[PDB]
Amino acid sequence: TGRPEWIWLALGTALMGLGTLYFLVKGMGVSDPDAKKFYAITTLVPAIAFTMYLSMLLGYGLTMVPFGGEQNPIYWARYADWLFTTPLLLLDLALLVDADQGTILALVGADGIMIGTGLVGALTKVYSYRFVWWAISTAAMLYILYVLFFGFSMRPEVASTFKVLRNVTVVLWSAYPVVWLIGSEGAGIVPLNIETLLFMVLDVSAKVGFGLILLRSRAIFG
Amino acid sequence: TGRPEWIWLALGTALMGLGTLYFLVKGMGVSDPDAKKFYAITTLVPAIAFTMYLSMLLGYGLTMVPFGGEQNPIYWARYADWLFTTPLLLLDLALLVDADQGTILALVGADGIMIGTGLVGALTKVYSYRFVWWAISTAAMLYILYVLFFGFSMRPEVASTFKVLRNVTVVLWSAYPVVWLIGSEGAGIVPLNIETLLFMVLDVSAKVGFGLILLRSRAIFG
Amino acid sequence: TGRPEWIWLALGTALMGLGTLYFLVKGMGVSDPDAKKFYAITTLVPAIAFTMYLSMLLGYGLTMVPFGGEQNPIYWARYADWLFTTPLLLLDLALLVDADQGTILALVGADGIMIGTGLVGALTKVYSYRFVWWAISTAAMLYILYVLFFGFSMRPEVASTFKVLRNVTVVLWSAYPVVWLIGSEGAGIVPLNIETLLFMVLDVSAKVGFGLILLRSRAIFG
Ligand SMILES: *C/C=C(C)/C=C/C=C(C)/C=C/C1=C(C)CCCC1(C)C
Ligand SMILES: *C/C=C(C)/C=C/C=C(C)/C=C/C1=C(C)CCCC1(C)C
Ligand SMILES: *C/C=C(C)/C=C/C=C(C)/C=C/C1=C(C)CCCC1(C)C
Repeated sequence: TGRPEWIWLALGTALMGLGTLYFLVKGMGVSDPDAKKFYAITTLVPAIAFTMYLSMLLGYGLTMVPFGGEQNPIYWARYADWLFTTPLLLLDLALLVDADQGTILALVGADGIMIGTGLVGALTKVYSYRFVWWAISTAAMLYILYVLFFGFSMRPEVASTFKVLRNVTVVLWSAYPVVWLIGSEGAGIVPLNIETLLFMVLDVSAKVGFGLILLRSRAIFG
Repeated sequence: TGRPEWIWLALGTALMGLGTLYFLVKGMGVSDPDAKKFYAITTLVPAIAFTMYLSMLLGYGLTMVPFGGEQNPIYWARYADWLFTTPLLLLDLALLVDADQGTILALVGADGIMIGTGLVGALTKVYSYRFVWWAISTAAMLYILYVLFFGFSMRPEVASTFKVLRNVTVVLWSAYPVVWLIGSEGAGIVPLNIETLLFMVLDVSAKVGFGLILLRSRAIFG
Repeated sequence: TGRPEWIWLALGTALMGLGTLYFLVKGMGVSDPDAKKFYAITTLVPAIAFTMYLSMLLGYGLTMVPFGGEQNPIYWARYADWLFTTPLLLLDLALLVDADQGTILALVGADGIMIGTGLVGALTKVYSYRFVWWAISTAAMLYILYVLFFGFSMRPEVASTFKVLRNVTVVLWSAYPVVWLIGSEGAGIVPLNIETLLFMVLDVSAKVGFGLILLRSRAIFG
């Protein structure tokens, strides 16, 4: 299409589609109820991302937001994705370590706040206020990372896989607020097409990369 | 009103209203926690459907979608209904057979995908792409039906009621993609008023019919 | 700002912000998984309310709804708040008394209905029909209050705290339909700025007041 970022939306669509079918095939067989849990969560994440990448690709998940006196192309479908996929990702971590329900409700709700205030910031028409919402969302993100490091003595295999995915998570998720801040939603330093490339690489790694690590682990079986 | 389909929206409103009050009365009494579960789920389904039928009846759940160069009347409130009532229906089936949580999360999330891509398809302004979303949604539907048949040795009474509702479910839910495809959201072969009649008959059967079968069964008690 | 109600939106923002940080600090320490549950729920409630008060304050959570041939300023962000915070409040009550899951699903779903039909009523452009949605929502509210009084012999300490919060809940929640009815969403008897003051006082009491009562109780510990 006439949108230079179309290629990264097409590649993301394809890669999420392929990871979904890979994980669906892979989880064929599985009878351990525990493993079943991780397969369901982990397959749903890129299936949802597939649909929202495709909706961006076809033009549906894009809207024009006037701010700084200009019509800014905002991809809102990313927040409908993340709204569901980022808690699912947290549930995978949480189940690995047998978290208490209170800690899981803390994580999912901080996550909701993170994404929803990101969305409000994305659609806010007063430029300066966009970054107030960014800050609040970032603070929710930092709470989540805090809990992942300080909020949890288990089978060695659980701990090891949990520690790797936790590290993957902090590194990748921490990049999203930066991208947003310097990209088209924020200061407009980085053009939309490079931004969309950046988010494609992060999303595939955080979903399909993460899930390959998890689902090859015997940490997921009782 | 000046909408010929108004009569089927009024009858659906009434029938869902009546089934809700019937099931509410009926579940009066119930102390078995298990039965309580099925009554809550099963009463909520047509109560939600009541509200969305009424919102269509009064004009609120209808929007104009330009496509094939025309203003197409799309009832979006059906997807707000289904978004909640179709997972609830799946939960009823799932609890009957004591499904593993992983299988329940698979079903609810495939269902979310089904309805949400149905909604995107319903509101898409590029005619051809409407049917890409239809296909993806249908494939989610076929996954759900697959799991209901191949994803689950229990008390004979559970199995029997489970098998009847499962059959009811596959037959009725399978008709929805057809109706959408030949009706006003899709190829426009069947006029909106007949379409609305068709969806009224399916919805009442899938909700109030289904629930009468379930809630008369002693399969719902421990 | 040029909106007279701005001061009560600023004070509500501040008070919800402060209660969130108070409860977050307070729950620092807590290891009892049960207590952890109540802290998560109870801290999330005013954190969510903080974000929606701030979105009203900045103008984002406000839209113009034409009815009775006039552009009525409707704060829709209250329903995005309540959609999540009112079930959370019910979950706090429900967990205190060890409710059956069927009763919890009844409460959360009646609550969803309550808020969602409130939202539909708030955005309905046919004046008379606004109050049909009000009535349906009120009837959901009365079901919830009914269940809180007649739907539940435990540790004396649980019962006592449960009875106080239950009383707090019925009194405060019952005022909301009245405010809506006489205020800008309804009959327009009470100006928007006084209405916004009223909702600020109720919300802070129902969230931050309620939570102070709960989280000082040893009813929350196993
Ligand atoms: C599947 C995609 C994932 C794991 C995406 C994660 C997204 C975030 C961690 C987003 C964070 C943001 C903030 C902390 C600040 C404001 C903007 C956001 C929403 C991009
Ligand atoms: C209470 C109403 C029920 C049980 C409705 C079920 C609706 C479906 C099974 C819808 C399926 C659709 C597709 C598979 C394709 C695209 C359009 C839909 C959403 C009508
Ligand atoms: C945190 C805020 C709380 C506890 C707010 C509760 C709101 C209600 C109980 C709202 C009830 C309403 C009706 C019963 C009728 C129509 C309008 C509503 C949504 C204001």
